[PDB]
Amino acid sequence: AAPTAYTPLDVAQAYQFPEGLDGQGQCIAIIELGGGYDETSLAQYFASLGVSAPQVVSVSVDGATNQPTGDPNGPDGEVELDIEVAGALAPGAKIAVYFAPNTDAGFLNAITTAVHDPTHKPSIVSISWGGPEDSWAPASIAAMNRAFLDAAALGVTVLAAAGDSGSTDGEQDGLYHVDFPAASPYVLACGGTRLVASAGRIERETVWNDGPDGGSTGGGVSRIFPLPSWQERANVPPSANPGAGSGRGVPDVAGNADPATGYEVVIDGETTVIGGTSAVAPLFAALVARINQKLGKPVGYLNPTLYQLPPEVFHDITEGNNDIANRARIYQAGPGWDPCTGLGSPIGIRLLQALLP
Amino acid sequence: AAPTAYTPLDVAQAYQFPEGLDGQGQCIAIIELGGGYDETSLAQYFASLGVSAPQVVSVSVDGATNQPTGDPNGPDGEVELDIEVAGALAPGAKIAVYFAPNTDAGFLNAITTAVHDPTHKPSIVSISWGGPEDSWAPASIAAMNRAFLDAAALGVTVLAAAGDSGSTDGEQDGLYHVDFPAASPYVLACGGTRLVASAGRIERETVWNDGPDGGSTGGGVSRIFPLPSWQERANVPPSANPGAGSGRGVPDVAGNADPATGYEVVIDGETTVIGGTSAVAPLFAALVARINQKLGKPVGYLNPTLYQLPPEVFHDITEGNNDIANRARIYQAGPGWDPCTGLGSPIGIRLLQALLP
Ligand SMILES: [Ca+2]
Ligand SMILES: [Ca+2]
Repeated sequence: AAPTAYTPLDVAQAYQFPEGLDGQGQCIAIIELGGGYDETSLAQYFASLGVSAPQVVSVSVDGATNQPTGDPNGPDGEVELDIEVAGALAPGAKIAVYFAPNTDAGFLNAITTAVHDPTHKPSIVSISWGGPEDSWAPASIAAMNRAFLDAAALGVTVLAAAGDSGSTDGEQDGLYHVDFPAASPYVLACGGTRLVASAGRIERETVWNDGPDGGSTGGGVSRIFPLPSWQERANVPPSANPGAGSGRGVPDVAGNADPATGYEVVIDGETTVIGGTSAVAPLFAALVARINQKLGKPVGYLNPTLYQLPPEVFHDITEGNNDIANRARIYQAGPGWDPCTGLGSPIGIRLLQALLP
Repeated sequence: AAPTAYTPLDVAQAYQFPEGLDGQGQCIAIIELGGGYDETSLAQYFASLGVSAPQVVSVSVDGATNQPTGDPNGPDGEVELDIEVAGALAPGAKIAVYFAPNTDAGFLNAITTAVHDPTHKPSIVSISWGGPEDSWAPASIAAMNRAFLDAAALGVTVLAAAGDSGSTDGEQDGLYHVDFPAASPYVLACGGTRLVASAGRIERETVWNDGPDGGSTGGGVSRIFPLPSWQERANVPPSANPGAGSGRGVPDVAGNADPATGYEVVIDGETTVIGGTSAVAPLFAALVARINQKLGKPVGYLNPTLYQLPPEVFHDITEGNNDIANRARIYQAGPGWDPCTGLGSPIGIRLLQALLP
């Protein structure tokens, strides 16, 4: 019950990230709609972990720029968490941070700008911003989903945090909701767990659920995207919302997100702990950068492949639920894919081995 | 009964430290967060014991310096005890004393400065400062623990006193607590005993427990660090705190710490007796310096090896408990590893014999 924290290297070790690979030759794009980062925090942090610091550059979209507010509890926490987690684990990769206005067009423009960027040429895009899929204008959902389909066609992996307010995703309208962009079938949706691990083993990994006050992983069944062909054997349940419905199941994978077993980071000069699914997209972006480095070619769109890989590639989470609204336990983890943690946490070395011919 | 005192050489003889070795060629780093030493007490002391005085140098971390307050009952007692015990027993070693501000960053920076020091190049770091593991900010525990993981990877042994306020570690919150850094699985946690010995034999060795007013050795079960793989056969009991979880057992080894059978030292020119687990980390740091001298390479991280060594390498403490809060005898010593004294007191020559191929 005592709160703990890990450096990103400890979590990568627990998930058996492949050794001897650092993302050299890869560029990870990170999307930001507010805040900024300062070089002092990044340099202190990377030095503290003993890793050669990755090059980090900012890209302005629609007039937005890298502008830290200086408040460790503000958006700088998101920006610096993203860079510190991805950068500490794929320090050989180049990191390009795209800043855009916090509008639907700005979010879309940041994604399309990164995906098609001929200067930075990212092979991976990490996204830790989002909102309930049914709170978005339908036109915006369509445009962003098409941008993600385009990234898949181009061989660019797009990862997105699944949410921090459980199965209701922050809405109090008597229904369950999944977050977008995680709900897009073209995005690798990243859920969250409470991880108890040491260098040699995972002692326990359960659904992240700290109640209404502490947050919980997003997850559920989309009301907008049909169940994908490649997800039809995952046993995604019907939606818990009356009238139910078959839909794309969220998330696809999951990793440590509980702030109570969180990430030690340096935000605006302050050493602290941050969690949330915001950390999981950059964590797995670094894993993908390592895998791409070894393969010599980008894995791009991974979802169809992940769902047909052998079970041994994942650590199945089976205990917990992501309900923070009521006592119904919607949804619950269980054997195999579930709407709290998807396929579970990847075992890095096994995922790499499964992707090599 | 009657209070006694030993010179450090008498304790080393009781524990059969290997003869003919003095740590020549080694450097022992000693971390300090306050106080200071004066050459007069040190020169007087080493000369008085007939050992060639080791070179002792101070290193300033974050602007902190060697600043004795002159009060023999103040922090100078800690600084001078550490140097006098380690230096008297490994006089051939060079001693580097790192002074840092008494803050979480200062403690961390002293440790990383010493571990990575290209000028002093210590192979051993002795720490006699600490606090309840759950009283520390989780981010600081994570940073500190990773610094100790780094030291293990680099072949640097890190030893820490387990505490002087029994199984509750100075807290009055109805819970039992272990001290950090001793709780880190990467640190050799040093507990305390009451030793009745002469040059040729140990007549009695029991858990150090002089009640609330006299102090008692720290020890117990971590609420933060899982039970290490190498410690799973030690029979660490479930924690006495509610939930009765499994966790890293403290301490790993133990040595004389009872002030009533304490160490005769000279603090700020005053010849006196000082005990506590503060003395045990420097005592065993000197043992490790002698062993490193003989092996020709540093033993570095010792914990995994210690727990699989033959039982004859240790003197098993089986009598006593470290409870100074109530009558429950939590925790209690017994055959084999226990949460008061760990594997017991090392038998120097046997430990050295076991480490040579
Ligand atoms: Ca599952
Ligand atoms: Ca024992």
